[PDB]
Amino acid sequence: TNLCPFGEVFNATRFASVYAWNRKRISNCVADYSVLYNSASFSTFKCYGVSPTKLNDLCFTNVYADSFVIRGDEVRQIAPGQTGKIADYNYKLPDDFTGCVIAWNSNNLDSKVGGNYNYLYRLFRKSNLKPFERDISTEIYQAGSTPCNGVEGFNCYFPLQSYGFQPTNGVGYQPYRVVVLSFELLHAPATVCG
Amino acid sequence: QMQLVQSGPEVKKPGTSVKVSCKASGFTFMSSAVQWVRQARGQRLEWIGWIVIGSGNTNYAQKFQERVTITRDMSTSTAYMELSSLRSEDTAVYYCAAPYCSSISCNDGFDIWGQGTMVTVS
Amino acid sequence: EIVLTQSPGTLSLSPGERATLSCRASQSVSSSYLAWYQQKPGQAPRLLIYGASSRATGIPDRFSGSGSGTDFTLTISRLEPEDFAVYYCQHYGSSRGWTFGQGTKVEIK
Ligand SMILES: *[C@@H]1O[C@H](CO)[C@@H](O)[C@H](O)[C@H]1NC(C)=O
Repeated sequence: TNLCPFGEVFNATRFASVYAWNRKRISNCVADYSVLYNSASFSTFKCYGVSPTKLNDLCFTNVYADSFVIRGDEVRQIAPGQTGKIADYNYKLPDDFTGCVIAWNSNNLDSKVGGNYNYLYRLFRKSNLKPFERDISTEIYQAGSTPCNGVEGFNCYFPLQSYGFQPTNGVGYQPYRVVVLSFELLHAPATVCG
Repeated sequence: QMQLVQSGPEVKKPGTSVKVSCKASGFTFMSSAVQWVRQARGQRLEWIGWIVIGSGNTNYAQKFQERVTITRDMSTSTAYMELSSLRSEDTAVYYCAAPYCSSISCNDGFDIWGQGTMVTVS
Repeated sequence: EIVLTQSPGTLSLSPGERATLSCRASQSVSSSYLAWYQQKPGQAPRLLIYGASSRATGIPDRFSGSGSGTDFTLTISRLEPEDFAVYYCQHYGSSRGWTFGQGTKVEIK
């Protein structure tokens, strides 16, 4: 009856760039979502799945925690049916998605005096992502009829772009640590309960 | 019909700055980089620098290094350029230019140019 | 930086006459990005050829680019009265480029 290691995600000392979310599997443990819900530390706690007050009593075969950092305004893009630079080129939720999205204001930790440029996001892609698709390639993006020779310069862009995160940024431009909890029921006995 | 619309003529004193705008219409601004060039009367075109839209990459020609700044406002689909420490030598017509296509940025050339902005320093 | 040189600086041709403009790189310029432009006084430059080998959309068949390596040219099969203009070329390169050549002027003879 070991407690699920949520501290390995929410209390983590390092977070992934939005172009490459760091997924961790949660299994064979006792979940507690009420501690997150009632911490009142989160700027947002919203669900598209079962309401969080009932979610704790519902068992699942697999739970995934995907951790990453985005601008506070970008948080609105993380929902089923949404479009935008993050929703289409970095990560996408399915229309049938069950789960919750939790956001926390990290400006006190992720900001740096010279600015924090260690977080990247994908700016270019040939087509929209499939739900839960992840792409870590760094190949140069072609933006024209002329074949790209793989050398960055003109209509040959590095697909990733750094964030301009700074301590003086307005709230919409401040970094937020965001965790998305995905839930599924496979044809197996449940291993995660609360 | 694709258009680029630039701010009208402006006169500045030497040692002061000037700001020039260029607004896109009929085209997704995010689909392409915008570049700037100037032409003094009777002279050949001289490249200043460029900005990749949505990337913030603003590398400049060495001749204008730390003498020009290029920015963009995504909400107005408008490119901006500023010059500092102006000299009477800088009197010229300044132009913005871009590629034009729809969803795929297919054209590698510069299909659309603005009407140009006259800047006089004296 | 890539420096381009063009010749003749001034040309004099009759209407209906075939015309050629030439450009040469100061150094072994990479690939082919020598796009060509046309300009009239009081007006912005307009794209004719991109890739030094392909016509821009809406460009008449008489215009065509050519050449390779350091040596690039622009040709017009026959000059129209409308075609008398100042011409330029630009090298997009791998960035840190986009230098323009000195350009050429074509006058009516
Ligand atoms: C993170 O650690 C603190 C103690 O340092 C604890 O109070 C808090 O509940 C932890 N957060 C989570 C999500 O476990």
